[PDB]
Amino acid sequence: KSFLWTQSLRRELSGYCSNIKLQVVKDAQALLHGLDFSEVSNVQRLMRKERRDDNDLKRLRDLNQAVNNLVELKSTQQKSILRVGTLTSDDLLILAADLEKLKSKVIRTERPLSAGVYMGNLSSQQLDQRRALLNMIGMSDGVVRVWDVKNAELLNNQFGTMPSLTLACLTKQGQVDLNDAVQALTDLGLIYTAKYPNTSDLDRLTQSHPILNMIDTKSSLNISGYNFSLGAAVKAGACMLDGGNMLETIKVSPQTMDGILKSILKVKKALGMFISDTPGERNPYENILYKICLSGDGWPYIASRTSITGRAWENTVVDGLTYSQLMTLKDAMLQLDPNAKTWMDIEGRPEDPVEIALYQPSSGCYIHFFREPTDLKQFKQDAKYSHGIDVTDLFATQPGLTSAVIDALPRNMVITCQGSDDIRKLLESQGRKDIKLIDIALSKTDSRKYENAVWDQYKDLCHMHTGVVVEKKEEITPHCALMDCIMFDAAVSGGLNTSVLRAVLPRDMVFR
Amino acid sequence: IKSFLWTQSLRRELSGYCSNIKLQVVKDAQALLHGLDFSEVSNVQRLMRKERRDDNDLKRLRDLNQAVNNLVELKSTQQKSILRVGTLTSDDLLILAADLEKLKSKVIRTERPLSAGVYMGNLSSQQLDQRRALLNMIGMDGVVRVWDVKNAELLNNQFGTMPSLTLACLTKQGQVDLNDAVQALTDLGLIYTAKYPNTSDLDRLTQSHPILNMIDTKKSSLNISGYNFSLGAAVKAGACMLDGGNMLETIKVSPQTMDGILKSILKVKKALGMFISDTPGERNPYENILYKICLSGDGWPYIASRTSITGRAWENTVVDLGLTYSQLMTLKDAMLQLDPNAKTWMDIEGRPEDPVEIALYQPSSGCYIHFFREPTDLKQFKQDAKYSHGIDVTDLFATQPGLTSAVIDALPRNMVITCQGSDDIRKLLESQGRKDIKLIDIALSKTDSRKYENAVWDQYKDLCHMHTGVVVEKKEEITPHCALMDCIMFDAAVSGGLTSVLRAVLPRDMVFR
Amino acid sequence: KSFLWTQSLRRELSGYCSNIKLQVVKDAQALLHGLDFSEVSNVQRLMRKERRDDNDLKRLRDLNQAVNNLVELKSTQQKSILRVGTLTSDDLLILAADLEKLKSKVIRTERPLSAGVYMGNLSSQQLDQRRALLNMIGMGVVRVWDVKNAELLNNQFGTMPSLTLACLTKQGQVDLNDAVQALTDLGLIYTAKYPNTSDLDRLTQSHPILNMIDSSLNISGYNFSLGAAVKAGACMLNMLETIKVSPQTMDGILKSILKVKKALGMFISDTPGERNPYENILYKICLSGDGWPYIASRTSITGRAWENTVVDGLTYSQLMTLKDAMLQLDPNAKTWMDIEGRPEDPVEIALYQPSSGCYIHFFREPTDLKQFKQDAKYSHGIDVTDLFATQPGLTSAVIDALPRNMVITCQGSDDIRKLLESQGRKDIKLIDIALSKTDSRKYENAVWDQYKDLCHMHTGVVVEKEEITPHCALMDCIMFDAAVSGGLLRAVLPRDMVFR
Ligand SMILES: [Mn+2]
Ligand SMILES: [Mn+2]
Ligand SMILES: [Mn+2]
Ligand SMILES: [Zn+2]
Ligand SMILES: [Zn+2]
Ligand SMILES: [Zn+2]
Repeated sequence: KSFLWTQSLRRELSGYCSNIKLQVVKDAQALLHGLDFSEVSNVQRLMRKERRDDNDLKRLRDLNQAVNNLVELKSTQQKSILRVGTLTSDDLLILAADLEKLKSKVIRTERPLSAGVYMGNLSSQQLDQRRALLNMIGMSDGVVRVWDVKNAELLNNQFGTMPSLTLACLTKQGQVDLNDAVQALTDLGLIYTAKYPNTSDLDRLTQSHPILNMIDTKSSLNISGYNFSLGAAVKAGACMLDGGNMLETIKVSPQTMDGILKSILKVKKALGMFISDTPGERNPYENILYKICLSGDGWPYIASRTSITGRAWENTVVDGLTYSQLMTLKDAMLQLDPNAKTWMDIEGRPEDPVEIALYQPSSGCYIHFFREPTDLKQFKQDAKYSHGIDVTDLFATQPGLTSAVIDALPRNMVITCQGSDDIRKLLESQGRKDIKLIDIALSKTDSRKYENAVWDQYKDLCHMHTGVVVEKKEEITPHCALMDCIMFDAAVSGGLNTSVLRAVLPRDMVFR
Repeated sequence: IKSFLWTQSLRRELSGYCSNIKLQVVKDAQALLHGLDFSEVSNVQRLMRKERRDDNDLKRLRDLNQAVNNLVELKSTQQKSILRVGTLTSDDLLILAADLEKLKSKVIRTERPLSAGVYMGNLSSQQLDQRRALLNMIGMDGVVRVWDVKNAELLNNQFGTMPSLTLACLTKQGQVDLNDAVQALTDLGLIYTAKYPNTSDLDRLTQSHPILNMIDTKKSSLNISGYNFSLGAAVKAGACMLDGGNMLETIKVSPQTMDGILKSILKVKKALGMFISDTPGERNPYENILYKICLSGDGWPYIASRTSITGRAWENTVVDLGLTYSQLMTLKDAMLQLDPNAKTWMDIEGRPEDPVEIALYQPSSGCYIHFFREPTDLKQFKQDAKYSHGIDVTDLFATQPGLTSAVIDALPRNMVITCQGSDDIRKLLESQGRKDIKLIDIALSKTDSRKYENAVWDQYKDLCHMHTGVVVEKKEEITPHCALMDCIMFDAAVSGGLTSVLRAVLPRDMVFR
Repeated sequence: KSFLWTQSLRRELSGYCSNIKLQVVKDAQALLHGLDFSEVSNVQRLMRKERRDDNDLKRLRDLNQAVNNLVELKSTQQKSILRVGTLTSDDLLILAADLEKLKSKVIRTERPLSAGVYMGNLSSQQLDQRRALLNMIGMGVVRVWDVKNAELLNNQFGTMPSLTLACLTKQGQVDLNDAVQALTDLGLIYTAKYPNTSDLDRLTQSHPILNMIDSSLNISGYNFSLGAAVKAGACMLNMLETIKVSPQTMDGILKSILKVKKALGMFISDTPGERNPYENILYKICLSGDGWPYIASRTSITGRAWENTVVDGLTYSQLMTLKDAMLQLDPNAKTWMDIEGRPEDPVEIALYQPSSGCYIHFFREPTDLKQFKQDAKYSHGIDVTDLFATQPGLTSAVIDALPRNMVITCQGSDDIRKLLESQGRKDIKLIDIALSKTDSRKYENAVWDQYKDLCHMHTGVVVEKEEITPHCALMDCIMFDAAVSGGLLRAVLPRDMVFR
């Protein structure tokens, strides 16, 4: 039982819990006196949209920043490095392992909302599986995406619930006294000390506490802090309580972060807690671990966190692809349209490639990754005459992607390329003889007509090409497998449009 | 805890018999508010605060209870049940028999000493320690008792808690609107779906619902009444506000449904290993559910008014299919009423090797032991019935066997016993291994021993119905000899006078089967 | 706290201490000249075995006797009866309770090394708990000593400075003086603190002989623990290790230890494992009224400290020891059970697991002396006065400790059912075997021939008239098992728990 994990965590983490009612009420009062509740209404309206764009995200960000301005309970940016001490060597191994798993669960739950899942021309079975994933992650051409934004990073930390905001939006939007809302939330917390409240429980509590009618009882996914979900209601009430060992009231500091994680691992081991291999709602451990590693200075469950940058696996670090990374990769490749024109290009010989890219012009999605060379001698000749990569810069990239990606490519996909023989040689070598190739056969001059246009528009998309490259001598622009795909397509189309491209692989995957 | 798991399992198993009676409880509470004199509710609370209560106190309570019963719709009706093989199997009935027999003993031991009393005088401090622990467990001339009353049977069923009463009382006595009371009790029942609500829960609920700091958190369910604001009363009343959660409080029992309810309970008892405990004190969920359902075949076992019902659960529900361990523990506890230091007379009918009737009588307090035994030598018994005791052997069939050895074993060490002719008594006591008891032989002349014979029978005839035979002396008819009347009358003779209500040490339902 | 206890003890006991360096060295010289070190090596190899048997134990005991023969610093068998005098009435009551706690803690630490702990088919939680225990005491049945007679393990494991010194020299192939200078430096550290791993590691840099040193549990005097090395270095120098006790000094030393215990709040633990300095000195002192309790050869002493020094239901300590002895049972194995006496008034109870050969056997006083008499003449032949000697409360405590959902075999399940019911153990299922009387007692003579010495409680002539062999609950289990098997032991309970 998730609730048992929760009660176990409460018992063990009791000493880090605090009475915070006055603080939360105080912040709720600053919202009531300072915030525009018609903008709260407006962000509720945007979150009701099936498809939301950059203008929508900005209205959410600005509102989140107005709230963060008004409240005192906020987490501040704080990177944590965990070293052997209070945490043992083996504790550290457990944590790094579970952080890796949590990252896959979280990416697979949340990234599709922005990256998208192709839902067009596919088999009955592919659609059924994709639909299953879409439904489990709260998602309701042919690509389905909720957020169409230019920088998906701006979605980070913008959707947390906070007790002060919940209490203020109940008071103002439900049109009742603060005290009325605080007592109903109290009455609801008292329940949570004993069980996870359900619909039935809500219905009875609403009898005596009509304010609680605002609360939707029927997930925590694809929502915001402005929504009246059961989780946000139950969270706010856990704060209304004199004592109770509520996990929600925990405050973390650099002094207490290791001791709290140590206590969590003690509950984990005792109870067989685990990070799920499956997308969706967080279980109580995935939830605590995520919230704590986001910042070692704040209130993990209840503070304004909308000004925090980075993800939990990035803000806290422990000092082939795994099963976890392969699932994440598999789900990222669902964005691809298997029927669409697809370019592929490589740098390196096919027998020893160090840069690989695939590009789908009509949608703009691309696959771009790297690989450390086997033959160092041949690599240095290639660096000088072709690609200009410093091998030392490839040490930071993730291995095993080449097999994993090519293993994962769509059946009978049709790939277009300039280098046809080297592509075919590479795909044969990774056991993928079934993929049909189109050789485009551009002359050298024609192929590079749009080289400058392409670098001027897309230079930010690759930082790997640092070496001076020459042709027998005179300096030339280095060859980049991604730029090469894009410029070949421009050459074939007889022009290059202004267009945002969409990275299919998470950057967290290309690099380690 | 063990106990909440029993309650949850019982709730799930018995859902089909639970109902939505919020409407009907609130309505009865509305009728009390309209019709009941709450200054008398207040008077009965004052009586329940006293440490020693008497018959005029009892009459007030019974009179107020009849007033509540007159005004409410949720009452239980007098309804005897005989459980037979059918819905219940043959093995089921045997289990219910063994469990109603353990339940009888646990309940008597918790409740009986409140009226019958515990001697707390001149004893060893170890004896004082043990008895103290018992009185603590049950909410309790050197005797300690709560009810000093003529007929203790009048305390039966007068103390049960009722949700409508709790609701009406909080409201009128707490001077809040009924709505406030229901709402508070609702927010309390909700907790009860997941755990037993506690001091801390109620303390927190009180900030939000001031009407709840009426509940006296540090109060047992023992030695209390339906007019007391116990947590137990509130939790029960809160269970009824939900209209859901399969609360046992809402169960209705009828003649058509009793057997199936008992069958469900048994199913639960098997899966969890629920049991009737041998600890006097508060009732566990199984104990409580069995008691309440067996009280009556027609009504609402947990929540109706039960104050008009006569009899105990094991009398009202019966199974048609020497002392048990549970009877022996009841006896050992019953015997704590004796003052081991006080004048104590003894007399037997029947010869020492084959007694048929035994009495012990402490005249200072008025307590007595009186019981019977089947004769082994019937030729001699017949001789004794004609010339002494006039007892018909066939009337001894309904008496409990095994008490002779059990009572005599439980007599306190170094007791000093007085008798008329001490040879009879000595042989019987020694045969049981009690050479330690000293005897005084009083030696009254036959004429003097019987001076107050007519005056004893006049006062006390109701205490023994066993003597039915014409008894003669070589012939003239004479008054038959009773062990018990002989104790009283012999003491009268030594004392030069005989008026007083006596107390039986053994419950009747232990002397007879 | 530990070292402060030791230092406080150091101050009070100073007058009973002396310099014994010279004698320790002379005893070490007698070992170096007299002992076979290939056999020291042999017993070191035996100690590395996970499982040791009677053949190992005899090599250890033979080696201990050899060592004992060559040294002067030896304790001798000396029983002490403490009476009111130097020790007050209250002192005695304190020592009496503490010996009773020290006994539990010592047995619970040491007894599972031979008695064994079941580690087979159990729940996740039981396995977890049990491993914590095995871990604490240096340890499907896990056991280190598989021996016919566990009393032969008593006193065979003490560390002696003269042996530590003699072994370092000979096996570390250094000059005797080099071991002495090294041990002395350890000993100097020890005047101010318990040396730890970094102290030893720093000293090893300049006395390489100290690279020989690797808890005080499940080791012998032939082992190079830090503890034995510390002890040895303490005699090279107010050290406790140097105390000598005599029948004259016994009482006053005890009184002195009481004074420190009072001022410091020293206690005997309820934790199996290493002895704290108080448990340690109370143990070592009470073993014998004639010797050097920390440092002498103790290997010829018989008895345990609580047996060698006496003060002139179950206790909380006994209950603890009981719960732990019961772990030897295999809850899954065929288990027989049988009682003598009525189910409501039993006087003898047995349980027996034929596969491993463990049994549970104890007695209880009757409540009903009249009925007891009929049973004695016709069934058990027990004299009620022989029961005064036995320990009360075990019926409750043992049945409460039986593993949940056990499967018990018995002949006539009717009486076992009543006893178990009465003790609230409804969950135990019974197999009734239903053997006819004659078939039941076919192996009666063969069971008593093998097993007579296991029960001495049946003294009375029993009749059915003619003479018959009295009925014993243990013997019945065994012979009933035999009849079912068509053909024909370890005590689960400590004998000093079955009798008082
Ligand atoms: Mn290229
Ligand atoms: Mn008479
Ligand atoms: Mn037998
Ligand atoms: Zn590139
Ligand atoms: Zn009579
Ligand atoms: Zn025997």
